[PDB]
Amino acid sequence: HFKEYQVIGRRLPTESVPEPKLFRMRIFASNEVIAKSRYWYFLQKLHKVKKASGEIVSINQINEAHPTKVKNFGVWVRYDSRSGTHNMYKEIRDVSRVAAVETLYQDMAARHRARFRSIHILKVAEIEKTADVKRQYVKQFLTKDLKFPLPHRVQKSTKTFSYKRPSTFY
Amino acid sequence: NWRLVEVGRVVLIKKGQSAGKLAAIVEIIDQKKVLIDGPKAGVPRQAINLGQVVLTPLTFALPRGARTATVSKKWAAAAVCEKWAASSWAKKIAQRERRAALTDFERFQVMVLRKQKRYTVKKALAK
Amino acid sequence: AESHRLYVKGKHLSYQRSKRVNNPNVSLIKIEGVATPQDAQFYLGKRIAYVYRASKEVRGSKIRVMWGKVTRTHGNSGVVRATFRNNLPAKTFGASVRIFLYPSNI
Amino acid sequence: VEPVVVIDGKGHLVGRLASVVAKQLLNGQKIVVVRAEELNISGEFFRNKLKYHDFLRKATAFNKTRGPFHFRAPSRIFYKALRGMVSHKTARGKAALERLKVFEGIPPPYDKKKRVVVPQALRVLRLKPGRKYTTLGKLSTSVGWKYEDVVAKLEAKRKVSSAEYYAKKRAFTKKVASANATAAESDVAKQLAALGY
Amino acid sequence: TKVSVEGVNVEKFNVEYFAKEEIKAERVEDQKVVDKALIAEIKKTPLLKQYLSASFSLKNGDKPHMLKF
RNA sequence: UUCACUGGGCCAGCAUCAGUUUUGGUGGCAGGAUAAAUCCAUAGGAAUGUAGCUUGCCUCGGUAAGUAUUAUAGCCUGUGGGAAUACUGCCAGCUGGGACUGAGGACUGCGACGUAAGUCAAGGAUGCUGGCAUAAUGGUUAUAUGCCGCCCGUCUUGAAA
RNA sequence: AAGCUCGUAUCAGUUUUAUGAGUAAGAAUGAAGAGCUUUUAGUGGGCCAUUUUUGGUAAGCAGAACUGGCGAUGCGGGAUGAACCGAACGUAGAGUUAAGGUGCCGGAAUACACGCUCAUCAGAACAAAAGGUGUUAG
RNA sequence: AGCGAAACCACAGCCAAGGGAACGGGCUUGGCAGAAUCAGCGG
RNA sequence: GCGUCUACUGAU
RNA sequence: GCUCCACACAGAUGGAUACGAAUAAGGCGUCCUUGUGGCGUCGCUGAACCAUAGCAGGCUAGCAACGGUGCACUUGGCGGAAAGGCCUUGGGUGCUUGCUGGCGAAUUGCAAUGCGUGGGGAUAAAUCAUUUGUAUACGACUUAGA
Repeated sequence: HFKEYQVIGRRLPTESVPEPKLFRMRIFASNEVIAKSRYWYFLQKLHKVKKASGEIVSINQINEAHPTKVKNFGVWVRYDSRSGTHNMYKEIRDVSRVAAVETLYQDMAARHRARFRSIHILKVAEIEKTADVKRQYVKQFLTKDLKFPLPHRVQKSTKTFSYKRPSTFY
Repeated sequence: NWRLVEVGRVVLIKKGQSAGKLAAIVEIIDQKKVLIDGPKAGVPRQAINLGQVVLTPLTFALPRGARTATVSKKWAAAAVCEKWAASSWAKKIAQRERRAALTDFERFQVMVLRKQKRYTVKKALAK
Repeated sequence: AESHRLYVKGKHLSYQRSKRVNNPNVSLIKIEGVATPQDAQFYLGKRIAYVYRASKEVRGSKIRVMWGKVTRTHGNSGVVRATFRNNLPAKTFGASVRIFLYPSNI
Repeated sequence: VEPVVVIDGKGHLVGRLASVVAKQLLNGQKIVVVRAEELNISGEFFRNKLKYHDFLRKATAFNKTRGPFHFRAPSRIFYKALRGMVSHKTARGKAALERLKVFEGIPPPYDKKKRVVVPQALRVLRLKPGRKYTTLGKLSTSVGWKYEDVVAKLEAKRKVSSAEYYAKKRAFTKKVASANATAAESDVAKQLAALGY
Repeated sequence: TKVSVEGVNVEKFNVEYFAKEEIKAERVEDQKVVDKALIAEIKKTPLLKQYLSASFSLKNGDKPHMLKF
């Protein structure tokens, strides 16, 4: 499962310059090792400090204050494909940031065939008010007292035979 | 005429640790995932996919985004638990559970009672 | 009176094998009602039996019996590995086999 | 558990039904498919018809009759598809295949016997709503099956000669249902209810 | 199902009680005494005598891994 | 010759043992924002605007526009109170089940229990029992079952031919 | 193969450092089986891939520096195979893997979640610059 | 009617595709079709 | 579409 | 096959347990308003229904019963797709665990599951044989004769 880890950067302090630039950033990854690897990869491109000269000080997890509150997360993404890299922006309705980023990755794999290697997370923020959701398919769920059915339900059974031929009513 | 997902809709969990426990929908996240709360049933507040949960034919009033306390208050006021017992769902579940728990002696008593009932029905037929 | 069957009835699918090589020393048996490996855990260690009508009347009764024991679960479909002191002739693929309740542990 | 299993052709998916039946057939279970003329196949009717005339061009060069045979019967064509799902070249495969019988419609005495369906092979449970599908009825006729008319004609008689039986059974069950309803509430009857019966 | 056993002595049925080398009379008397002692306990629960006299057998569709004992 | 005890070899079941291995139940611990949740209180904000009220209207005197921030529902933000719980890791923790091995051969040693006496799962299976001489059991031969298997040696072979 | 003093720092397809446009370690790691004299059978070949190339034309290509497998190399898998992946080998009992797989022939879940596509033969080394009032998202 | 050889013979044959120099005939995937048995397109 | 040692062609 | 003589012996373990038919709809009852109707209700898997008690399932007595059912006849229809089964009508013949009793289970000792042949008497005919041509290189085939 995905997770959020916070990492900082204080590339080894040269003489008379302790704690340089306090390079703080947030990383989304499953385990700590992957989080550190992605942090190093991002640092190697955002600036010119190499991993050999760098040093990880501390890694702390950041959960969600209200993991039971539905939010319309705004997602800014920079990724690359067979063509040159280009920024992208998307909005996802999810309870938690980790779930939102997981669905973002799944959608990117679905439509854009992208993966963790080619996906870079720019920033994630919550939409504080309605009508700010540009994407129509996300604003759709924000209507007053939205109610819809689920026609043609699917079902599974352990037995390989049935004498009823049940209907898909739902 | 179909069961519609909506705030205050009572649902039954089909799989997972909370299987067989009732829950109420708090807010729909998307077509595939919805938020449910079942504090009376003991299932912790968590999101679940519609595939793992089957919608029951009962409903009760509930404001959107209701917290655990408000959800419990509405559950108590609506007495949806009492409605569930009178529904065929609860009767079928209880019948299935009781049969699996019958011991050998109880099973033999069941057979004897069934034989007596069959004899009485046959006597009370073709009169 | 009406029914005397105490043994659980199952089917012998085939020996453990692979794309090319096959191992006749490990038989796979299907048990009615077993849907998942968890249920198959109860049937492990039970005495397996096979019954077939022979031709020669060795001891008056033409029926002959072969014995075996369950060893472990096999696959998510509830299949269970089986072993016999005398390996089956491989001609019983799809035949019916008897699984006794003993030795009981409940 | 059932010594013989009768699978209703109507609503079934030919590809899924054959695959599941093959494994059960190979395990000593006897299966008798019925209503073979109503099997459904996914895809557009023209699409299904396209991959039926393709193999006429490759039957055989030296002698056309010494090669694949163009079979048009709905019962056998379904069996032919199932034939490729089993090791028919081996002795065990031949014996297992003999267990499977396929007939158009429901010939006797299977008419008076119960039939089952395969939930994991129903076309109505796997095909998305609105998608085109092939009924295999006109397809068989379009490739030379001249018995569709007779099948349709005599299927109605079976349904007519069976609807009244269900009505009679339902009328008979009403007396049993009333007897059970009035027989309830007794001391013996209530004991069964407490014990889950 | 558990019937009372404190009312019937079983200390006599030791390992040496069984031996070989046309029915011994003392064994018959002991069996009769045990049966007559246990009949009093059996008579308490209705249908218990018939339940014991009935041979157990499995029915179609039974699931021993699900049956509760 | 009166007797009483006892008896070779085949493989197995049972109870407990040592090694390997597989899969359950359960208890006690340390960390995260001293988990985040959830719950209670507190000061504020909002509508996908709760009730009340106003404005016109048909299917009825209520239907969509307002004031309106809790009212004849509730939501969110920050703060304080308090526990709980997922995850990770630990227990030289407890307790079952499934499968194979029985290998060494009278004490010399390392260890535990016990006041001592002695005992033990402590450098490899102990004990009870089953079945048998028209035996128990085993081998051979011709088919059958599932799979595998291209005909031998050489020679130029990069090798294959 | 036989004999010697040896047992080690003899050394090492390894690595680092005061010090190059390896020197030394009272260095890191590992093998206790290292040298000297006398000679004993067999050996003058290539193929596949790579770091280099001599340059790219539709296309000839020979010459040639380097490292891995075959050569002499089983076995599992790619259903089918020299150029592929794991793995190199005493006969055996017990359990877990790799490649490769889990609808059937085939021993293994028609597992869970996201959407994508109806192909008039979709899907399981080249024409790839364009067209679609085809579709899913920016 | 009766007598009576020789050449040749590891064994030999129902086909489509893959099988690298392609030899497919014994490797794999599919489809065929009768113990025994005259007679040949101008192969 | 018609214009312009595998195999049996007759057999048991 | 009528008959004599004479010899030989691919996997049963309770029940394949019958309406049509959509899957953006479908059954049961109520209720005639008999219409594309109102009402309650069913599914959400067969985890169901029937059946199942008695030495491999006995002997015997009583009550309720007159119901259930194995057995051959019997009034008859349906079933022609591979018809090959359904019953009802009537008694008779057993049981009835629906209920209440008496007789016995041992030693088997702690499990090793516990219909065709080779020889006749009578009937059926087809090749052999002849003939024939309507067939015909040669097989084969088609006509006719106690």
